[PDB]
Amino acid sequence: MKTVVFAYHDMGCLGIEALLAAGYEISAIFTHTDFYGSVARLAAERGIPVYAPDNVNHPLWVERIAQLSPDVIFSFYYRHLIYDEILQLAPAGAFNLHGSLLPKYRGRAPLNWVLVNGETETGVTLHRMVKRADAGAIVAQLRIAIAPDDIAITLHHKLCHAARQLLEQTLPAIKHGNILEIAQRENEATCFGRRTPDDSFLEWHKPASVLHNMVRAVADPWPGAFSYVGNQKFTVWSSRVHPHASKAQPGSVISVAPLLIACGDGALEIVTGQAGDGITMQGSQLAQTLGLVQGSRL
Ligand SMILES: Nc1nc(=O)c2c([nH]1)NC[C@@H](CNc1ccc(C(=O)N[C@@H](CCC(=O)O)C(=O)O)cc1)N2C=O
Ligand SMILES: O=c1ccn([C@@H]2O[C@H](COP(=O)(O)O)[C@@H](O)[C@H]2O)c(=O)[nH]1
Repeated sequence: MKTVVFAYHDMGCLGIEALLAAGYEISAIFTHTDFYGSVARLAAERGIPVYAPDNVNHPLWVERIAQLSPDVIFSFYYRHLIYDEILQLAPAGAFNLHGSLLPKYRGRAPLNWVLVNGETETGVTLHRMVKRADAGAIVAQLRIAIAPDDIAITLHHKLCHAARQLLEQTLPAIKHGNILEIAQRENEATCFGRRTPDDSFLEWHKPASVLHNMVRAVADPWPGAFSYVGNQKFTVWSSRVHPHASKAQPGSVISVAPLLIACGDGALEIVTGQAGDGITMQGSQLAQTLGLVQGSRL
C-alpha cells in the first residue's frame, strides 16, 4: 500500500513511524516550514522526499501527487485544508488523525481547549477526510483520562501515546480494506478556533478552578495565562486552587507569600510566573517584582 502523507510536529512524526512499521510505502511527505519533532528531519533520515509548499492546493502539486500513485492519503497534524482535487486521487481515500473525541472539539488546538474547558477525558480519532475539517466518518477512536494535574505538555504526550496505539491497531485494517466507518452526529459536534496568546487572559471573576484550568491549558512551553498590574503584563506559569470562600473582591491579593488572588469562587495561588518578558520566578518574588501588596486589586 502506497501513500502520500501530510504531517507536522510530533503527531506527524509518530504517524509516519506507524505507517512505516505497518509496511506502508511512503512516496512523499508534505509538511510545513518552522520542542516538537521535525517531520522534515524524519523524512530526510528515512530517505523520503519531503516538501513544504505554503499552499499545496496548486495544480502542479495536484499533478505531482497524482503521479506518485497513492493508494491512500494520511494527514497527521498537517495544518492546512487539502482540497478535494488531492483527496480524490487516492482510491482507498484519505484519513486524518485528530486529537479529540470527535465530534467534540473539531478544529484547532483541541489539546488546549479540552484543558481550558475542564474536561476529564479526551482522546484521539481517526476519520475520513472530507471537505469540512474534522467532520468525516469515524473509523477509530480512543479515549484517555485527563488528570487534574495534567498540563498542556503532559496531555500532549498522552495524546501522542494514544495516537500511536490507535494507529498500530487501525493501520493494518486500512491496509487490508477492513474499515467500517460511522458518520459523525452533527447535532453533537463542537468546534473551536485558533487560539492566540491573548485567549489566555485570566479574568478574576471566574471560579478559581476555571482559571487554574486556563493556566494548565497554556503552561510552558505554551505561551502562558496572563493578567496585568497596570501596564505590566504578568504570566502565571503554575497555580493551585484554594477552594475556601473569600469575602475579598475577585482579583484582590489575599497574600503575597504565597501569592494568592481571590477569584469568583475560591482563590488561586500563583506558584510561579514572570513579569513581562522577564524570567520565571516564584510567586512571592513575582509579587515583589510587580509591586503587589496584600489588598492590591487586579
Ligand atoms: N480536507 C481536509 N479535511 C480535514 O479535515 C483536514 C484537512 N483537509 N487538512 C489538514 C487538516 C486541516 N484542519 C483544519 C481545521 C480547522 C480549520 C479552520 O477552522 N479554518 C477556519 C478558520 C481559520 C483557521 O483556523 O485556519 C476556516 O474558516 O476555514 C482548517 C483546517 N485536516 C484535519 O485536521
Ligand atoms: O492554546 C493555545 C494553543 C496555541 N497557541 C499558539 O498557536 C500557534 C500554533 O501552535 P502549534 O499549534 O503549537 O504551532 C502557536 O503560535 C501557539 O503559541 C496559543 O497561543 N494558545
